[PDB]
Amino acid sequence: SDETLSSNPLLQDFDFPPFDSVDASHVRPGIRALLQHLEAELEELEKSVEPTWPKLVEPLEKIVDRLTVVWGMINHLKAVKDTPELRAAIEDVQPEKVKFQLRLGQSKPIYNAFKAIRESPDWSSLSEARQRLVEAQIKEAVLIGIALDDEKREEFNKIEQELEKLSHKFSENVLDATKKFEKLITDKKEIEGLPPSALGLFAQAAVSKGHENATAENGPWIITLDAPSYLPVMQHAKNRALREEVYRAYLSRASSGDLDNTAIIDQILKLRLEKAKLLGYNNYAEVSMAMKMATVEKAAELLEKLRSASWDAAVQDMEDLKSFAKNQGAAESDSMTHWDTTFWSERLRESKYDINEEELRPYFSLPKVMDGLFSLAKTLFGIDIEPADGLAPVWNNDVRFYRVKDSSGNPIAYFYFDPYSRPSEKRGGAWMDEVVSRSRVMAQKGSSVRLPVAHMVCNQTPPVGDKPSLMTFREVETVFHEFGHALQHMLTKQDEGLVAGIRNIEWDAVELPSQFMENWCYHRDTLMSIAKHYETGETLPEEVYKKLLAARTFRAGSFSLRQLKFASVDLELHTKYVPGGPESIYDVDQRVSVKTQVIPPLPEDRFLCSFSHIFAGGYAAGYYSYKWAEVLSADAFSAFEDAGLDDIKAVKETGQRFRNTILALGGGKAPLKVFVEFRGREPSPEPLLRHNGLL
Ligand SMILES: [Cl-]
Ligand code: NA
Ligand SMILES: [Zn+2]
Repeated sequence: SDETLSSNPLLQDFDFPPFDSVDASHVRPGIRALLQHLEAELEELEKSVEPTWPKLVEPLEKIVDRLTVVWGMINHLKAVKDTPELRAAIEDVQPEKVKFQLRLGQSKPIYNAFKAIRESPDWSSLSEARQRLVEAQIKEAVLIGIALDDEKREEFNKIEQELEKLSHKFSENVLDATKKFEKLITDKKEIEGLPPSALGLFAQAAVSKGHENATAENGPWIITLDAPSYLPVMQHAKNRALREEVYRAYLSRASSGDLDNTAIIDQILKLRLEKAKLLGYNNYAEVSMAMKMATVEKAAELLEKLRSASWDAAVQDMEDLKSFAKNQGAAESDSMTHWDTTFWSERLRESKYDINEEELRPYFSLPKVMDGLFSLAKTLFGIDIEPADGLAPVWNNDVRFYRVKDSSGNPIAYFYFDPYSRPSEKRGGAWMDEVVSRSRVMAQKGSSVRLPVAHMVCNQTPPVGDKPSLMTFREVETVFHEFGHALQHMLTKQDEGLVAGIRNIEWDAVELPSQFMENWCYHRDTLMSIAKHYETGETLPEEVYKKLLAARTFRAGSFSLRQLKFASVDLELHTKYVPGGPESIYDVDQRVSVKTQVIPPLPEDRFLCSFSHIFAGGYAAGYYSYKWAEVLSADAFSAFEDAGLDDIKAVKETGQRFRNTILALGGGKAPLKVFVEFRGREPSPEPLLRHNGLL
């Protein structure tokens, strides 16, 4: 009670979202008031509409922007600060929000004005960015069913409504399943082989479930399914029965009982196919491809090319594991299973390259990783990044906030970073999200542009007691990856808000700058700038750097095949699979797996039930987007190799070109063209193969 509706934080004008003052109780009133105001604005827009920027595109952006920013902030809070009250609130307003998105998207007065712009006799004189914007709006309106008669339209809107609901449900079941599993270890024997770091984590966990005397050394241990817990078990637990139990629990998350995602998946695929037919396509993959660089055929070709290049290496990887385990006298070497792979891969990796993950950890502290990352961004792209904590409200005390400046000391962008695993309330994985776009229209009166703001979110090993977060090499690459996305959002030079940043970039190109950044983790100057012992300040020894380098291509065939399995199963489920029939999604999984993994999945494998990328994310008939863009990213990196990675002048010159093409142009130019503008030619898959030793 107590406060006026008009004082609701979601309804105020703000520079940075009020992330510290918004909670579940604000959502129904704020969102319902907002939608009433936006309906009225849309009516005014339709009434005055003309095929010009001031009468069409500017008032449209003002409507889309407000919805995107406010809904975006609520969805962000659901992903990092989930509560039952926030879920119920979002579920109660989500249909009204979707209804409004459909109303807006299906506006005939807006659509007809965009067609009149496209049909103008001097179209060729309109700027490329504005051409891209108009073409995108026309194509998007058709994809949201504007061409359908009123009865088919009704059916389309009902499908859209149900898909939004199922996707939210899918992600809640995954969070809930990951949260639910807790394994209390009391007998020190069962945990044999877990390193100190993991021990320190499962004991810190132990405390907050009761058992308050618990220590790393001795006191009891709770094992969970979030990655920083699950992975060390699979890499290190000498107890094979514990590996098998943790594996089977991980593999069956959200696949039975109240959290089952199976029927949700079945319903999602059914509806996706109905939608495709309403729009005149054969299957949903064709719908997905309408907005992508690829076609189903071209995507399939690339996957099959990479698969062919990876297969013999993957077979040899399996034989190498068997040989190694057998030479250790391990009884399971005669019948290696999925719960042995990670474990023996890590033993092999240790023996073959003489590197121990646990001993590397002191050299990879988050504060030093961030310092080195920012120093690299300065070198490549000319920007200065500094902490600005206090400037923007945040949702948790671990959240960092930074200001990005150009060479003259002028702010050009900001970002938040929420770095640590928090499985009680925070979605798994790692991602980047937009907060606000760079926009001329949304600028304050008297200033030329609203500066862009991004989110970076990771789920890395938390700090243990008082020390900083100590990371694995994989966690470092993940930070670089998400930073790559943030840079494309933040460094954009488009002021046309609807094509700025990452907007309107064909989805199979959005993984270009993120994967590109990961290459620099192996660049000597970059790695050495980061790798300072957290207590001691001593730089990582040269010979250790050399072993890290040698280990880069370890099991590249198997890692490649794993990604190709994910991409192929996605494509297959959205092309040939017909839901409702005798064949289950798990049968599809088995069939596709015959050519994309060296041994079959267990019959009890339910990895699909956690595959949020394609059931609660932007990658439906799109998971291949990672590999498609990795070809581009690898080849982009080879431009630096060509120029000379040992020549700081050449590195800065090439970096500036990258900054002024891939990072600057947003979706205001076709991605193949932006790439050619940077590279000097069309892309080749040779760099990607060479980098991973798969030529
Ligand atoms: Cl309509
Ligand atoms: Na396409
Ligand atoms: Zn990414």
